[PDB]
Amino acid sequence: KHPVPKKKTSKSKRDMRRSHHALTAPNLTECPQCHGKKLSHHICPNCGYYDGRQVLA
Amino acid sequence: HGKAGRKLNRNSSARVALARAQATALLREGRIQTTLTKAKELRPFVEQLITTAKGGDLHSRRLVAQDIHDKDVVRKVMDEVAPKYAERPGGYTRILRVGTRRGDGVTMALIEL
Amino acid sequence: MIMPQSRLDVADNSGAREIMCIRVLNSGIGGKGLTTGGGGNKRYAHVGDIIVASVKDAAPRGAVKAGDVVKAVVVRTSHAIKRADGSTIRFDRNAAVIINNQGEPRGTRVFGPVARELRDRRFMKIVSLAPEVL
Amino acid sequence: QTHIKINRGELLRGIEQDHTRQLPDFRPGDTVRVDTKVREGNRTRSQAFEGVVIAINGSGSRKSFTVRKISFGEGVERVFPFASPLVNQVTIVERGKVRRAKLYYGKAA
Amino acid sequence: MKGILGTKIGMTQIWKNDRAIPVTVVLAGPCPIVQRKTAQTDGYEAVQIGYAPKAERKVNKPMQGHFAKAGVAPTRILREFRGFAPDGDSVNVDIFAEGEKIDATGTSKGKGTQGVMKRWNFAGGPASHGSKKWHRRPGSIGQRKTPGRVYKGKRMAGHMGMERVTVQNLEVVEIRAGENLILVKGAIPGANGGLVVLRSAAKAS
RNA sequence: AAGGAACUUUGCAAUCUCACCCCGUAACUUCGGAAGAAGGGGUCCCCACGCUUCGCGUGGGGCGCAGUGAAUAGGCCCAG
RNA sequence: AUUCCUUGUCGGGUAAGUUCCGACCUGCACGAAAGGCGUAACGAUCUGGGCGCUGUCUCAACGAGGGACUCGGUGAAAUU
RNA sequence: GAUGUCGGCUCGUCGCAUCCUGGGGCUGAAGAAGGUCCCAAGGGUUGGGCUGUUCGCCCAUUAAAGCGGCACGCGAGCUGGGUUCAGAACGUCGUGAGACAGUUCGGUCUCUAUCCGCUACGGGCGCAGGAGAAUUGAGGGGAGUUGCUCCUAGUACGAGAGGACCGGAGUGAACGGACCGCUGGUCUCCCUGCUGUCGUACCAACGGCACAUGCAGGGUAGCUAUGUCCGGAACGGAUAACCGCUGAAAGCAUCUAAGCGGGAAGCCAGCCCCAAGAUGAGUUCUCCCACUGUUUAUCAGGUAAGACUCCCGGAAGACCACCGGGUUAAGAGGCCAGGCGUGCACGCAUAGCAAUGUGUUCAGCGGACUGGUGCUCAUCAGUCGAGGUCUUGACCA
Ligand SMILES: [Mg+2]
Ligand SMILES: [Mg+2]
Ligand SMILES: [Mg+2]
Ligand SMILES: [Mg+2]
Ligand SMILES: [Mg+2]
Ligand SMILES: [Mg+2]
Ligand SMILES: [Mg+2]
Ligand SMILES: [Mg+2]
Ligand SMILES: [Mg+2]
Ligand SMILES: [Mg+2]
Ligand SMILES: [Mg+2]
Ligand SMILES: [Mg+2]
Ligand SMILES: [Mg+2]
Ligand SMILES: [Mg+2]
Ligand SMILES: [Mg+2]
Ligand SMILES: [Mg+2]
Ligand SMILES: [Mg+2]
Ligand SMILES: [Mg+2]
Ligand SMILES: [Mg+2]
Ligand SMILES: [Mg+2]
Ligand SMILES: [Mg+2]
Ligand SMILES: [Mg+2]
Ligand SMILES: [Mg+2]
Ligand SMILES: [Mg+2]
Ligand SMILES: [Mg+2]
Ligand SMILES: [Mg+2]
Ligand SMILES: [Mg+2]
Ligand SMILES: [Mg+2]
Ligand SMILES: [Mg+2]
Ligand SMILES: [Mg+2]
Ligand SMILES: [Mg+2]
Ligand SMILES: [Mg+2]
Ligand SMILES: [Mg+2]
Ligand SMILES: [Mg+2]
Ligand SMILES: [Mg+2]
Ligand SMILES: [Mg+2]
Ligand SMILES: [Mg+2]
Ligand SMILES: [Mg+2]
Ligand SMILES: [Mg+2]
Ligand SMILES: [Mg+2]
Ligand SMILES: [Mg+2]
Ligand SMILES: [Mg+2]
Ligand SMILES: [Mg+2]
Ligand SMILES: [Mg+2]
Ligand SMILES: [Mg+2]
Ligand SMILES: [Mg+2]
Ligand SMILES: [Mg+2]
Ligand SMILES: [Mg+2]
Ligand SMILES: [Mg+2]
Ligand SMILES: [Mg+2]
Repeated sequence: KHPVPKKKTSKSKRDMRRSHHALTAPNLTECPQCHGKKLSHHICPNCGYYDGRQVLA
Repeated sequence: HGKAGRKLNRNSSARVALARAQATALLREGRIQTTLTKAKELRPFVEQLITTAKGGDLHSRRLVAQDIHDKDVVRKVMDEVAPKYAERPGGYTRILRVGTRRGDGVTMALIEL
Repeated sequence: MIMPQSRLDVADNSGAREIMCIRVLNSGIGGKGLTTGGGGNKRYAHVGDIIVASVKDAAPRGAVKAGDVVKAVVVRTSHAIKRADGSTIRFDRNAAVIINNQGEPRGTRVFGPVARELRDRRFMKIVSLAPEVL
Repeated sequence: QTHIKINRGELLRGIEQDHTRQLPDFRPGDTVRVDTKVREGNRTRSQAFEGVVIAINGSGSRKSFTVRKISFGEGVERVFPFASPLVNQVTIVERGKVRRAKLYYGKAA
Repeated sequence: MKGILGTKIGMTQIWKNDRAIPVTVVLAGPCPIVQRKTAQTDGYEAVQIGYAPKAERKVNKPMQGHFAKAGVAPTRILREFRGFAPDGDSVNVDIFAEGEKIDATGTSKGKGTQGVMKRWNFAGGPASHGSKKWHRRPGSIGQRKTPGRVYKGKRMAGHMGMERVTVQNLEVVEIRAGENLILVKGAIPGANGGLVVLRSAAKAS
C-alpha cells in the first residue's frame, strides 16, 4: 500500500497539465433597458428587467 | 433510464418536508427566492396542489391539508387562489433566473404565480 | 430448477419419502434404455429431467432404503413451466418419481399430479400411473 | 433517436387487438372454471382447471389471470392468457368477498 | 442486398397458430431514394436512402441542395446499403416476405460506465469471508515482472452500451404494408423509438 | 424467483428465534439441578356476565395478510 | 492437547469423511499430588455432527442512504 | 539502508511433450469398440466429500474431466487456513534457563497512483479555402466448444451376438450478444391496511416519529435472469501429416528430380465490431464565393455558407461528448383524455347497544406510460467562422 510519486514532476510537465484551466469568460449581453450587462435568460441585475420589470430596483 | 424526480441529496422524509415547506411558502407569498434546482423541483408539486384545491369540495380541502399543514395558507389556497385560476389550464407558475450567489457560487432563482 | 443439495419429496410407493439431489444429467430416453448424458455440466433440473439422487428418508418396509442413491425423474417443480401458448404451471412443492435405467418407475403408482411435459419426454409409464396430467 | 410523429400506443394497440379477447367479469377472489383444450398428439382432449382467481395482470393481448387449485393433495397454480387458443372458455362459479387484488396470502391454507 | 430503415415501436404478444410468439413491432416507413452510388461515380456499388421527415426550417442549405438534386424532400436520416437498386423508392412491401429471415441492426441501450461484473461477467469476490473492500473488483490485472505490463485489450470497467449490434436470422412473422409495419419474432437492440436497419440474411442457413 | 451451507480454513458473516400467559418437557445428576431443555397453544376491537381493584376469567359478536400489529425482544439440539 | 511410521485397523455417520466418535494395543516418546482415571454443573474455551433459517454460495439483481463525480469557498500528506 | 514467503480466491495469457474434439499411416484393424504412431494448440477441459493443502483417494457425471510456463503468474488485488514473534499446554530433550521445521489453542495483513502499462471519455492541432452530411477499408479486435436422437439402415460387415463409415435431419448443455413481450425479482413514499405516541382547538379526518421506507400487503415505468430471441456455421483459396497422376536419373520400378491433383476443428478469406492521426490523413454528394483595410497599419476586420454560447429536455451520460426542441414552436412541466397500479375515498344516509356492516362507490387516490392542448419556461441576444501557397503536366476558350 500507500502509493507515492516516484519523482518530482518537472515545472514543464506540471504546466503542460494545466493547459485546460482557462476560465471561460461570460457571454455577456447589454440590457435592452437600464443598460449595463446581463446573462442570457437571466434578469438584468442593474434595473431588474426581464421584459417588463421583475426584481426590485 | 426514464426515472423522474430529484434526490436533492436527501432522505425520503426530508425530500417531502422540503416540497411541503416550499409549497407552503410560495403560496403564503406569491413569489420566492430559492436555488434554481429546488425551484425546478417545486413547480409541478405546487402546480398540482393548486389543481387539487381547484375542486372546492371538502375532499379537496382535506387533501390539500395533508400536504399543507398551516390552516391559514390552506384557507388561502382553497378560498382565494384556486378560484382565481378558475380559467387557466394549469401553468399556475413560472421561474426566473436571478443568478450566482457569493457564499457557494450558486445560481439562485425566482418562482411565482 | 433443482440442483445438487436440493431435496425433493417422492411421488411413488417405491418407499423413499425424501430424496436429496446429487447430479443433474441431460440424459433423455431413447431406443434402447435411457440415454447417456447431454454433456458434462447443466446446472438446473426441471420437470422431465432425469436427476441422480440419494435417499434421505424412507418408509420402514419398502423397496428403497435410506441412503440408496438411484436415479429419479422430476414431476413437480415449484419453478414455473412455460408451455407454448403462454400458459404457466407451478406447484407448491418439489417432487420426483424414482426410476430404473429404462425409465420405468420403481413404484406401483404415482401420487399427486404430474407435468404434462413428461408426456413430451416420452415417460409413458410414469405418465400413466398418474392421478392427473396437468 | 429517430424522432417521428407517431402514436406508439395506437400502433401497438392495432396489432395487439387482433389477439385480444375479453372474458367474463370475474374478479380476484371469485372461483372460476377454465375449460381448456389440450393436444395429445393428433388428439384434442378437453381438460378443465377450476379454482380461485388470485390475480389478474396485464392488459391488451398480454392480459392474464391466475387460478390456484388444490389437486390430489398438492398445491398448483396456473396462468392463462385471456387470448390463449388453448383456452376455450371461462365460467364464474362463485363470487368472492375479497379486500385485496392479489390474494397471495391464500398460499398458506 | 435487401434493406430498409425504420423505428422500433415496441414488443408484444401474438399467436400464430397456437404458440405464443413474442414479437417486436417495427415501422419501416417509406424510404426515398436520394443517392445512387455506382462504380464510375463512387468506386463501389450502393444506394443511399432516407428515413424520418424533416421541415425545411431545420435543413442546411447544403443538405437542401443534396435532397433537391434527386428531388426527394428532406429527411432527418440518411443511410447506405451495399448492392441494391429497384426504381422509385423503398417500402418494406415486396422488400420483405413473411417467413423470410432477416438481420436487424440497432444501437443497444447504453449503460454508461459499468464494472467488470455487469460489463464482462467477472466473478466478483467473497461477500463475507473477511473480504476487505474487494467485493466487486476485478482481482488481478497481470502477472509479475514478466512481463511487467498489462495486456492490451484486457477487459475492465468501462462504457457499456450505446453500441452497434446486429442480431441475425430473425423471422418475419407479419407484414402490414401500407401501415409500413413489420412484425418480427424475437428482440432487436436499442430502445423504443430507436432507429433500426432491417436486412436480408447475411447467412444462407 | 428456484435451491438452501452446494460457500468456506470454519455457517465467518447475516437471517431464523425473540416479551408476557397457559400447556408441556430427555439422557444425566452432587437431587440443588440440567430447564427458558425440547415442543405446542394464546395475545387485537366490541358487548354481556362473574370476580378483589390499575385488572382478569367466561360467553358470544367484529376487522385485517398479519393483533408483544411499530420499537426494545433467547435460534435449538446430540457428542467429544 | 501425548503417535514418528499415518489418511494405523475395524465399526459408526456421509452419495463420498486425512477431521470427529467407539473399539483394538504394535504407548517412536501416558501413568498416579510436575497428581491417575472419572465426574453432574458451569464456558464470548476448543472440536465434530444435526434440526431450523438464511445472498455464505449456484449468481447475482433492484432499491436506498453516505462518499466517490461537477461548481463556488478554504486546501494538506508521505514521496522526489 | 527489505526483491513479502505455502494454499485458496480473482483475473488471465502462453508452450505442446494433445485429456476431448478434427485429419491421417499401421494394426495381433471383420463390424462395432480399441492400441499405437504422425499432422494438428481453434475452442473446450463439471459439481461435490475429507484435508490449509499443492497433490492424492473417494461420490456422481462427462466429448474430456490434459501436462507445464508466466518471480513454483497474480497480498500497493482479497483472504490468512499452513509456516516463522511474543501467551499457554502435552510429549520429548535439558541439572537448569531454555529447546524441537513434533503437536496443540490463541494471536494488528499499511483511506489518496506521480510515470510506464490498461479500460473508458474529452480538449488541441493536423489532413493547402470555409462549411453540412454520406462513405471505400489499409489495417485491427471479437467469435471458432460439444453431446444426444433420428433417417440412411437393422443396410456394408458378421456363423452369430451385434452392428457402421459416408451423407442428410432434429434437439439440447455450456458460453456470448441483444432484449423486457412473457414468467418472475426489485421498484425508499404510486395505492391500502396496522400499532404506540405527539400534534393539527375537540369529534371526525389527517401529518410527523418509531431506517438512513416505523411495519405489513400489493405494485407501473425503469432496471434485472433464473426469463425470451439469435449465434458458433455454409461455400471458397492456400496448406500439415497423409493420399495419389504423369515420370526420369537407374530399359524395371518410384507421388519428385521439372511439373500436376486430393487433403484438417488449424492458415488466408467469408461472420460480427472498430477503423483515413491509413501524417500514405482516401472517395462522393451538396452549400457559400471571389469582400474590406494611405506595405507610416503584408497580415488582420466585418462577413457568407455554417456553427458555438445560453435555455428546456433526453430512452445519452461521472465531466465532457451524443440526440432533440428552442415561438415559423408540442421540447419538458402543467392541464385534459386515455392506459395502469391500488381496491371501494371524504361526507351523508341506513342497520346495529357497540365493535363494525351496507349504500352512495368497477369508488377515491396517483412516480416514471400513451396521446392531445399554446396554461408555464424555452425571452433578448452575443461569440466565432472563407477569400483559397507553389511546381510541373493534361484539356479549354
Ligand atoms: Mg454534498
Ligand atoms: Mg445406513
Ligand atoms: Mg407480476
Ligand atoms: Mg442510458
Ligand atoms: Mg457473488
Ligand atoms: Mg517489457
Ligand atoms: Mg422463496
Ligand atoms: Mg457438511
Ligand atoms: Mg455467527
Ligand atoms: Mg426433577
Ligand atoms: Mg419456551
Ligand atoms: Mg379474515
Ligand atoms: Mg388469530
Ligand atoms: Mg436481535
Ligand atoms: Mg472409516
Ligand atoms: Mg479414538
Ligand atoms: Mg491437573
Ligand atoms: Mg472544488
Ligand atoms: Mg532501496
Ligand atoms: Mg521496496
Ligand atoms: Mg522464507
Ligand atoms: Mg488452451
Ligand atoms: Mg521452483
Ligand atoms: Mg508464486
Ligand atoms: Mg503485488
Ligand atoms: Mg494462520
Ligand atoms: Mg526431565
Ligand atoms: Mg495519472
Ligand atoms: Mg482489413
Ligand atoms: Mg497503426
Ligand atoms: Mg484474435
Ligand atoms: Mg427403420
Ligand atoms: Mg438382427
Ligand atoms: Mg413492460
Ligand atoms: Mg415487470
Ligand atoms: Mg382556539
Ligand atoms: Mg380522532
Ligand atoms: Mg415531532
Ligand atoms: Mg424524536
Ligand atoms: Mg424515517
Ligand atoms: Mg430518525
Ligand atoms: Mg413494501
Ligand atoms: Mg443466457
Ligand atoms: Mg431454459
Ligand atoms: Mg484444395
Ligand atoms: Mg464541441
Ligand atoms: Mg446535463
Ligand atoms: Mg387519470
Ligand atoms: Mg401525494
Ligand atoms: Mg405528456
